[PDB]
Amino acid sequence: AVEERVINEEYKIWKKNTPFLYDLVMTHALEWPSLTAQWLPDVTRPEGKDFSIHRLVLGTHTSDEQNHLVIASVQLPNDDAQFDASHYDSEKGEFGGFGSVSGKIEIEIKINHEGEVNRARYMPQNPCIIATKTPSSDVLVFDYTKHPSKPDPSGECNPDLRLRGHQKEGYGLSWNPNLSGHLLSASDDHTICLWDISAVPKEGKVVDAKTIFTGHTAVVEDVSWHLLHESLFGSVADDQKLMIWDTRSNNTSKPSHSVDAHTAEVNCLSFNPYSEFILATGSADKTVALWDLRNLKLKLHSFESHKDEIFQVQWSPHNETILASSGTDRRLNVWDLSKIGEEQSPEDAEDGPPELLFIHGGHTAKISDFSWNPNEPWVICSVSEDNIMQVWQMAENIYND
Amino acid sequence: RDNIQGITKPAIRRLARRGGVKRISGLIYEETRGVLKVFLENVIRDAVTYTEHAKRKTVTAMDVVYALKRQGRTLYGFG
Amino acid sequence: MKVITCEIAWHNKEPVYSLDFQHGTAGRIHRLASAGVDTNVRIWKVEKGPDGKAIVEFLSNLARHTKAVNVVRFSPTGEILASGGDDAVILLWKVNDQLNKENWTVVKTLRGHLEDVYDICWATDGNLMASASVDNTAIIWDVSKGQKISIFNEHKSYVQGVTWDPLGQYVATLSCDRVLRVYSIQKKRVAFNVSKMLSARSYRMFHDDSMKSFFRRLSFTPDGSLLLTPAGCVESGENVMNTTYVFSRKNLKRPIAHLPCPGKATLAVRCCPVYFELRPVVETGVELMSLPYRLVFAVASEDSVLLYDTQQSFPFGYVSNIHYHTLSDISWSSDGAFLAISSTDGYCSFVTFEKDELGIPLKEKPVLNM
Amino acid sequence: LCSQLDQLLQPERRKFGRMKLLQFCENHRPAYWGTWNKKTALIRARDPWAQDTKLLDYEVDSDEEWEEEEPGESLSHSEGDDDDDMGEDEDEDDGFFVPHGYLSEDEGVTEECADPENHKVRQKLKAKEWDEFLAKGKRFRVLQPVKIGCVWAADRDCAGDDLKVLQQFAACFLE
Amino acid sequence: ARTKQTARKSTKKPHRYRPGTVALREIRRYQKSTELLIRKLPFQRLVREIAQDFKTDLRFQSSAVMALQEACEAYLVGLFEDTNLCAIHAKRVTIMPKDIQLARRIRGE
Repeated sequence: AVEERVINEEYKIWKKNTPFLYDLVMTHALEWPSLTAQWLPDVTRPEGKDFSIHRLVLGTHTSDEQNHLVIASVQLPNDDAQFDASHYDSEKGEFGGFGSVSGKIEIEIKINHEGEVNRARYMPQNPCIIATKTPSSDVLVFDYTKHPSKPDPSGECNPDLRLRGHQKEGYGLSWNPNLSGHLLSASDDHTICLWDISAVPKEGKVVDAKTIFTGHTAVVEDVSWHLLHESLFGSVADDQKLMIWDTRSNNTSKPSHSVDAHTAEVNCLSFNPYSEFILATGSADKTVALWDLRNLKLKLHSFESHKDEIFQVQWSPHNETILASSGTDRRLNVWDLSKIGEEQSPEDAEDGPPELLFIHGGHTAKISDFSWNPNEPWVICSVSEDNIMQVWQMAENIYND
Repeated sequence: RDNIQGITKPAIRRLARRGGVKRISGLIYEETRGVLKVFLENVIRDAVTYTEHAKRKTVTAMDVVYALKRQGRTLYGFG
Repeated sequence: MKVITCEIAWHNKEPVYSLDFQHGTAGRIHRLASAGVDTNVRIWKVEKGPDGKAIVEFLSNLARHTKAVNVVRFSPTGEILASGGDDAVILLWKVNDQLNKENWTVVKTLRGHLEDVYDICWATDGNLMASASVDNTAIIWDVSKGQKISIFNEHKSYVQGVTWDPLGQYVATLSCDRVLRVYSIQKKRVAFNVSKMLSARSYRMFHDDSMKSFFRRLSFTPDGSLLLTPAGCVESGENVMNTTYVFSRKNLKRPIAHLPCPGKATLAVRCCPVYFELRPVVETGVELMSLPYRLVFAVASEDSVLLYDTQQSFPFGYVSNIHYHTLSDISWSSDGAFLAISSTDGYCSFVTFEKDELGIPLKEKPVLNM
Repeated sequence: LCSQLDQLLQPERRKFGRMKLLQFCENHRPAYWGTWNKKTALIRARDPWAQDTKLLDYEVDSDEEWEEEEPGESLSHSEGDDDDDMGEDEDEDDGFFVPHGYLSEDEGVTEECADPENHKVRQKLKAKEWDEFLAKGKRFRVLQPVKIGCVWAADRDCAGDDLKVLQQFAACFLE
Repeated sequence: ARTKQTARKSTKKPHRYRPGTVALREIRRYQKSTELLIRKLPFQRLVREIAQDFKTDLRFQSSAVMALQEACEAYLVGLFEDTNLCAIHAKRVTIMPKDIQLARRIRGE
């Protein structure tokens, strides 16, 4: 009641104040909440059109309905259309115009999924192949090219591949950008499962546990390959531990390096798409610590702007030194490395450290997931738990000055 | 003499979609058909005026073009 | 020779149909008028830029037209302009001494075609008027008094082109029915009438109503000894092909020759009003006519414009693929340096001519025998 | 790279700015797109929710924008785009076709044209229509301007490509 | 690990442009869309019937008929964004027949 009312009023204020602070806002309400959400490297730019098209992989959270893996194609106006003088309003004194022609969000293909999709990721080299996490022990792989566009009338899903090695659900999945078929999985079973699907036969369906790691003594929260290293990856778990493993190491239980993360459990990790020595990890202690891969003993920088646990942290394919994180605060905070150690007035410091550059609090519910558009810069989609999906982009002057 | 409703609901909604709307009136459909009919009639009668003044029986699309310009619009690719 | 597509707002995207230069002033500066379905007549100022580019600027607008206009031509004097719209009326304007730098006022109120008008023609002096319309009727007007004097009703189909003999002895008219008629001045009757020709199979030389063209414009040579007819048909074999026919005063029944134009169809014919010396060439039958002084003219096809001189049969100047829609009108500058191209897309285009690029204009203009 | 990693590891539009857009699924209010130029130091990314004094009212405008309360048929999605209907017709009385139209035109209107010539013309027109239908799949094709300079028979060092192109445009005289 | 929560079910009128500074180059509007999006046959029968209504002993061409078509929907879209701008100025999003009539009078039909 009171919380709902205050969130509604905060959202109304954000709605009223967004014209001055955002350049691109594209909000939609989902049929069902999605725990997963991501772009596609492919972009569609039809000739003779004033818009661009982008694609999105999301799931559904249905309590008693068949969860469907969803691809969503989204219409985006063109950069050429970004500069046009159509009309002028004498009232607002601007080249405004409400109009009716706008980009739109369209669901393309729905694939039946066994339970909620805990995490969905695809081939960095082949958008055809996507990996999804299930509430069951199973790990399922779907291909839109190898499945009817409309979800099958049969309630049962039709996975092209099922992977073995885990004993229950999890929330960590990743792919190897440099090595084909290399999957890293995390589960409550305290086991980290590495799987290779490049050698799976054409008619094969069950994939064995190629490698199982058991160094962590707590729930392995997330696992991810290195953006540049072909054999290195890191893991984060509830044991406030930042663990580094080498696939070339002969021991799957002895980690390559063992460094604690924080005083609280950590959720995820992320590396620079350009750099290879700096990684970002978010923790439950409202802190996000930077770690130089030259020395993991000392944190490069522990940013502090949230009031609660931080869930997902992601770097920028456009900008090397740009990072944002979202958690249960429903706030997405954009963080720059060029403002580190910069003096600021207290009037700009009541909110927090100058490390922050932007805050997105347009979420009615907790921000479920986000992804940064590799083609369009500063372009981000985020999803709240209330099946709310917006595509947004801030004011250009906040980063370009 | 009973083809006034020959204009289909799918066709009218599709015209609505091309122009860019999201909400449509329910009774507007007959008004759309009537505006269609009046403009059709003006066009075709004027084309008949040409073709008769063309001293011709079977009308051509050129007559269509001249009617189009006489009422005051442009035709693309056919001149 | 450089070609400039005019991207500027001519008639706020409504197609252009007619255009004319100022013959009265021989100065480098020129005053240009245009015809569109916006029922708006827009005067534009054009001249070569510092880079030689034909840059244009608005001058004044006319909005009295209740209907679209089709043909716009100044007097040979250029001081008075003839304006013709769909509203079946023709008004004459003269400049009078926020977006109009000058005011142009109706001077005469001429009617007589009670339909949409296609073509207008001025006399060799600007005091007699010729006009063509839907109405299948050829009219004659006196500019001095501004009343109708003659009506020619012999046409069966639409008439898209009329021209006045610069000598002042002929009036040439075409029907859309592939029929060509020449009219005397004193006799006021069909001096010549040609529709079909034997080769010796006989077939009609001009294109039928089946053409997707709106205008069939043509002009007398300023010398007046050569007659030019677009929208011709040549049936070399089982097929027919687009061409234009060239006629001399010796015989208006049999044209001297023709210019086949592969692909698109001719629709307008205009001759530059300036003369030039005979270009040095081998003494052959290449020249269309042997004359002491040469002249150059422009021809408007469906899409292309082609440039021919007195000495050469093939076109020396060729331009194509510039306007997306079909062509509408072509105009010659008084000096001949500006060749204004108008099409039906909604824009115009210019081809700038450098001085002497087309020869030396005659020091003294040869007189024409009246 | 990998080896070193392992080693170390071990008014004017330009005066207004960019066009701005916002759409909300929940609003009965239509989606908005306009350029914003208002400059207030109170609305910052550091404090998005700060008051904007003398800038705008913190009052709801979507309800007053569109109090729909009408049968809008929910045209937005999920209905109508997929619906379609087929039918069968009669075209034997008044043929609305190229061959039948040509036949009606030739029967009603007779000119001084040979029957083989009429057949050839009809075949050519049908071929042109078929070629147009085939080229309909080209759709939009960006077209580049072409211009041929003043090349004359006097010059011989000009491009032979343009020479043969204009030769293709020969003037055919008749005896 | 992370506390999760149950998801909830989710349920002036003539805009003439000044003679200068107008270099708009819409190329799509030049070419025919080749996208009829109308059932050809109800259109054809309707045209045939009204033509019979006006006069008899007459024939058409498929080209002329299709031309009639694009003329139709071209006028439709013209009036249609006219109605859109009216309704936006009419402070409303649901389109009313009065909006069509008002746009129609804006042109002057």
